[PDB]
Amino acid sequence: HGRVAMLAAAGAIVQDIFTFPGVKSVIGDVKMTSVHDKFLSMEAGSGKGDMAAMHQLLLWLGLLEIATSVAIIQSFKGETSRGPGEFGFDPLNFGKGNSAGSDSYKLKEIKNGRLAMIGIGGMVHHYLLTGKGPLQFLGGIPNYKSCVSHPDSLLPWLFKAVGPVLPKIC
Amino acid sequence: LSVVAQSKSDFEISDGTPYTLNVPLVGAASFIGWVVPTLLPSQIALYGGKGLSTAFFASIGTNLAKFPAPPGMTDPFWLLCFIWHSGLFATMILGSIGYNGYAG
Amino acid sequence: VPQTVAWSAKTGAVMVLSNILCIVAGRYVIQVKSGSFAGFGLPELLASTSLGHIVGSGAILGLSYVGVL
Amino acid sequence: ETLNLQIPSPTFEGSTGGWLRAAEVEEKYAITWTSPKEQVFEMPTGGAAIMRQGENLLYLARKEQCLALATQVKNSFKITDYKVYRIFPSGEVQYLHPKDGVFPEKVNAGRVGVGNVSHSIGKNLNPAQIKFTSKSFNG
Amino acid sequence: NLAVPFLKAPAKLDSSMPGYAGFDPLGCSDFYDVKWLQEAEIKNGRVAMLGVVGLLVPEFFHLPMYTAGATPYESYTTVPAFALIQIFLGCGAVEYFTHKGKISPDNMFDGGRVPGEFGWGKADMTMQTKEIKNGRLAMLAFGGILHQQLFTKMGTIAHLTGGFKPLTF
Amino acid sequence: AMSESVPFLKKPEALDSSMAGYAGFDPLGLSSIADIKFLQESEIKHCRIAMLAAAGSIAQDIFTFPGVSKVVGTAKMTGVHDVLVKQGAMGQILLWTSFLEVFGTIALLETLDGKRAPGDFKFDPLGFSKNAETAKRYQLSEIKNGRLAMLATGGMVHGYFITGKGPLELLTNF
Amino acid sequence: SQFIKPYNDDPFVGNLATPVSTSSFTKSLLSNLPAYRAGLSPLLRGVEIGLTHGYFLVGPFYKLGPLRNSDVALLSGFFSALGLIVILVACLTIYGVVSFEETEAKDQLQTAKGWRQFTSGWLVGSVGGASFAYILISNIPFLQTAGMSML
Ligand code: CLA
Ligand code: CLA
Ligand SMILES: CC1=C(C#C/C(C)=C/C=C/C(C)=C/C=C/C=C(C)/C=C/C=C(\C)C#CC2=C(C)C[C@@H](O)CC2(C)C)C(C)(C)C[C@H](O)C1
Ligand SMILES: CC1=C(C#C/C(C)=C/C=C/C(C)=C/C=C/C=C(C)/C=C/C=C(\C)C#CC2=C(C)C[C@@H](O)CC2(C)C)C(C)(C)C[C@H](O)C1
Ligand SMILES: CC1=C(C#C/C(C)=C/C=C/C(C)=C/C=C/C=C(C)/C=C/C=C(C)/C=C/C2=C(C)CCCC2(C)C)C(C)(C)C[C@H](O)C1
Ligand SMILES: CC1=C(C#C/C(C)=C/C=C/C(C)=C/C=C\C=C(C)\C=C\C=C(C)\C=C\C2=C(C)CCCC2(C)C)C(C)(C)C[C@H](O)C1
Ligand SMILES: CC1=CCCC(C)(C)[C@H]1/C=C/C(C)=C/C=C/C(C)=C/C=C/C=C(C)/C=C/C=C(C)/C=C/C1=C(C)CCCC1(C)C
Ligand SMILES: CC1=CCCC(C)(C)[C@H]1/C=C/C(C)=C/C=C/C(C)=C/C=C/C=C(C)/C=C/C=C(C)/C=C/C1=C(C)CCCC1(C)C
Repeated sequence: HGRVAMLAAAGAIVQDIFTFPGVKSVIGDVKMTSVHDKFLSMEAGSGKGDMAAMHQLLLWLGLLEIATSVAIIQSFKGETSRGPGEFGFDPLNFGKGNSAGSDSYKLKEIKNGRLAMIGIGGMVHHYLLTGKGPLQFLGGIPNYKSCVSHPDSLLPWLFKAVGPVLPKIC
Repeated sequence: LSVVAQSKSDFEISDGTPYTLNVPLVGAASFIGWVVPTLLPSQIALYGGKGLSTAFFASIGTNLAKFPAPPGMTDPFWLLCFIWHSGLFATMILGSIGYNGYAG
Repeated sequence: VPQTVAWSAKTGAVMVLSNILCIVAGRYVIQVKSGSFAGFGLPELLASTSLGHIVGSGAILGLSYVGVL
Repeated sequence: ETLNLQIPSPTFEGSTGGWLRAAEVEEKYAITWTSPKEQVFEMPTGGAAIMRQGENLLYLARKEQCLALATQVKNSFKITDYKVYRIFPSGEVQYLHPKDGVFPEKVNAGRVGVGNVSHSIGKNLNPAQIKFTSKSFNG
Repeated sequence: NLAVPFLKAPAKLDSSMPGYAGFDPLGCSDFYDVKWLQEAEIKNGRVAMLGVVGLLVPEFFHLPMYTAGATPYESYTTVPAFALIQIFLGCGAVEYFTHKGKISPDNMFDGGRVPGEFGWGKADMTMQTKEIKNGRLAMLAFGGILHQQLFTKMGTIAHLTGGFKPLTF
Repeated sequence: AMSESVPFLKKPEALDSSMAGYAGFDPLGLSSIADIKFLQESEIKHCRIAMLAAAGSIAQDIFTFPGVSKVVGTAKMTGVHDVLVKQGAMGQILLWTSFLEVFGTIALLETLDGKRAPGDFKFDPLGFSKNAETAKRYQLSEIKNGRLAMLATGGMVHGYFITGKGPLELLTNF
Repeated sequence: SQFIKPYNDDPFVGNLATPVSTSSFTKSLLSNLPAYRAGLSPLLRGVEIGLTHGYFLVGPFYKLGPLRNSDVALLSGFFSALGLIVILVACLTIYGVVSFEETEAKDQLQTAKGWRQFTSGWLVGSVGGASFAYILISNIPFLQTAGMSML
């Protein structure tokens, strides 16, 4: 949960800072979860189109996750001596001979991962109402004064109790 | 392929009796043995000038082109496939009997 | 209708062939009874020639059906 | 006297008619007998078995099954050498039949009569007479 | 053995036999008597060797009584079938004389006679091998020529010298 | 012990170091489902067919045999197969490959018996493997090239299914 | 060769050793099912069985229930499946009360403590599997139809 969140946090920030050549033309000006929705609209099965970004990410991540799943099963039943998260990925030496890493480093990974989980959750939720994205929301410390329009999420029922029960300032 | 024509895993058709299912040899030989006579062509509308095996293979190809849509009730796919499978099952059964039992 | 032919020496040829074929087969496969001069009797000869007229009739009719004649 | 657990069982290919979990948790019955031949008999629970020459031993779930087989061996193979036991899951083996070495249809000394009523059956007491009373209807 | 090297040696054949190449992939030699198999190979080869020339000769010279039939193979239809029956009966009668009452595998070789030998001559292994190998080639060639004449409907020599069209049916 | 390919995963027991092309890569443990010798022969047979196919696609783009163009004018890869099925060119190949596979079945039986090594038909006419030290390199190189060729063949045919031009034409004009 | 034999060498037990009953393939399936798999606590056995059963339960209620043609069909399908699961958990609970006397051991299903653990796992798993099926059907239009979205 931490590792994904860490990537997610940076990714949102980086997406605001700059985008790779040509992406802006196809997607348009959609910013965070909205880009996931837009890409899905233009991909087969999910929608009609000539794109496969979300599906390709899922296929390669899925192949990695099936292998890790076998590892999780083996560790759970005690067959393997591997500690949690120790997949051996230390290409640039940092642990000085062990990919597992020192206790100091693993503490840094765990605490940054927890912090990232909270931060990315905040960023997603802030995009849900302001529609500003991480950097723009940071610039606008007084917010709800100005709201950048955002297309509705694929799960839109959850954003229905804003107006009736909550104040609905936005 | 629970067990092939070899002493790999300790397979037991039942509680204490090991028995070599010859799934490669029986499946391959039954497939070929049934297919070569089945090639025999016939100028019948079901076959269309091909044999049963060739027409069955052609029917898979024509219905696979319309991949989501299933073959219709009057489509020749259902007759061709049922006869081909029935013959294949019969030659697999007879092949398993002959090879496993007579061993030669 | 499947096409049959009036009797000719070709029909006779098929019949003769089938009868002889079954006489030799009967010398081989009849389990209860000089390759043809041991134990060959009237019921064996009459059985192999009865199967000869069955195999021969089927062969004549089929070869007429497909065009071999 | 005690059941020799090592006696070889008659050859049998198995059946679904044999004993179930109640035999291994409540009680089982065993029968032994001597055969002069290696001959086929019918199992009370199913098909046919072959009794071995010498001593045979079976396990059945009911006492009636052991005695139905006993009746059969005596009637057809004239084997009167059969002993019927009850076996509890505690390991206790209880000899059953013939209870004192002599068949019940033959009289034996030292047998005490149980259940014998001194009058004829028409001399029993009416139900009303023994109502709200513990007294038995057999006089 | 030596012919199909990724398979075992048959171990029912040896170089003593005239045409040994170690070629028995299906293991037929184990299933049936080698003496019968050798007899069958030489006999089938002899008939096929006669057959190949039998296909070639009518195209040039044919007997006056019989009709050409438009193909050496097709001629069987044109000729009287009583002729064909006389050939069938004659071959069987010759077989009964040559094999003296032996029409079955047990009866054959009872006398100790070698399969190829019918008493015409005794030969060297070099000579015997030559006979078997020509016969083997002839059997395959007979199948090729018969189908060529059947599909083309034209003679072998005419097709070789002329169009040489691919056999099509 | 751990798999060399996937460090986190335990080493697949059915696989052994001696086997050519072994990297410890069997995450799903499919070697337990079926005999390893059967799978080893299956992998090499797929490898050899794939290698031929990939080379064929490159060669077919580079040049065509004399008179082939008249029968097939514009078809490039999978397209030539349909017209040549009616021409009987594919039919003839099928017949002869099937004929070889009949003896292949007997070879497969010998492998399962354990006398025969998987994938060995003793076809080394030029004596390349005579040294026995060049043999180990050759066995490995065959397995590796065939694995790449399977990926290559699928990659090329799928490129043709999108841009119908063949692998070399796709490289020149995308 | 003979494929049918007495059960566990005993000719007089009420069972036979048939290929369906005692083949290597059958032994592998039975031994690896959560009910019989070694190294599993009774609670984990309950969780795995519960996830499987709760997941398939949602589908028949949703597609064939009284509110199937309504736009609230999936919500009705989840609630009816959950209602069935609540009844089934009560069936498990009452069975545990009568069948097993109280003892210290808790590592086996056929113990009072173990059966209680199985019920706890089955309840959580059934709710979790029914919930997972609900999320998947709610979001993916292929599952809402029988695959009929493609035609
Ligand atoms: C459908 C195909 C077919 C048929 C008809 C036969 C028939 C036969 N096989 Mg063969 N066999 C087959 C496929 C077949 N086999 C294959 C695929 C293999 C390889 C794996 C073998 C390998 C094999 C060996 C190794 C041996 C045989 C033997 C035999 C004979 C007796 C044993 C037997 O199987 O009893 C079958 C009995 C009969 C077929 C006759 C009974 C008549 C009834 C009507 C049976 C009909 C069944 C069914 C409806 C027919 C379907 C035909 C078609 C529509 C599929 C018998 C002639 C043995 C033998 O005698 O050696 C020569 C022997 O040693 N077979
Ligand atoms: C009356 C005729 C007759 C008789 C009794 C024999 C007897 C014999 N022949 Mg000879 N043969 C004959 C005619 C005959 N032949 C003719 C006309 C030919 C064609 C030139 C041959 C070609 C021939 C060859 C090539 C071989 C024999 C062999 C044999 C021996 C074993 C097989 C057998 O018993 O014959 C059974 C056969 C017949 C009685 C007549 C066969 C005539 C041909 C083959 C027509 C076949 C029709 C068709 C293919 C059958 C289809 C069956 C089924 C589909 C219905 C035996 C000594 C074999 C051997 O080992 O010899 C020692 C052997 O290799 N024969
Ligand atoms: C492991 C390994 C490798 C590697 C690697 C990699 C790729 C490592 C990547 C690490 C990363 C990307 C870590 C990022 C963590 C993010 C955090 C802690 C921030 C959370 C956000 C917060 C608190 C916030 C907020 C906010 C709120 C909600 C409102 C928003 O409007 C705005 C705001 C931002 C103000 C390598 C290859 C180097 C080799 C090596 O041998 C081993
Ligand atoms: C027994 C013995 C002696 C003797 C004797 C006798 C009777 C000897 C007779 C021997 C004979 C008749 C031999 C015939 C061989 C034919 C062969 C090898 C095939 C050739 C054709 C090929 C390869 C081809 C082809 C073709 C194909 C398929 C397709 C076509 O489109 C093209 C083409 C034409 C090229 C005597 C009695 C003298 C004495 C001695 O004491 C014992
Ligand atoms: C891609 C996609 C989607 C998406 C998406 C995503 C990524 C959604 C993100 C969801 C997340 C990560 C929400 C975070 C919730 C964290 C909360 C409520 C507070 C936690 C910490 C607490 C309570 C601290 C407690 C405490 C503190 C103060 C310290 C003391 C102790 C302690 C008790 C620990 C959608 C849904 C938009 C759909 C759309 O189609 C596209
Ligand atoms: C495991 C692993 C990885 C990986 C990976 C992956 C996902 C590899 C994927 C490989 C795949 C999916 C290959 C697919 C197909 C091969 C084909 C279709 C050959 C087809 C022949 C055809 C279609 C002819 C068809 C036809 C003919 C001509 C006749 C007419 C009809 C027609 C149907 C057109 C990495 C990348 C992480 C690396 C890592 O180190 C290990
Ligand atoms: C009309 C007529 C008249 C009277 C009635 C009748 C008798 C019924 C009828 C006769 C009809 C007749 C006479 C019919 C005769 C028909 C004949 C002789 C057919 C020949 C077939 C030979 C083939 C298919 C060769 C196959 C070679 C292969 C598979 C490969 C071999 C290979 C191997 C083994 C090893 C090396 C590699 C190679 C070399 C490639
Ligand atoms: C196929 C086939 C072919 C051959 C013959 C055959 C074998 C008979 C036949 C098989 C047929 C059969 C019978 C196939 C049967 C297949 C079945 C019933 C599969 C059940 C799968 C259950 C799943 C994925 C549950 C997932 C729950 C999750 C992820 C938890 C989620 C939750 C938790 C608690 C965590 C928090 C979030 C939430 C969401 C709340």
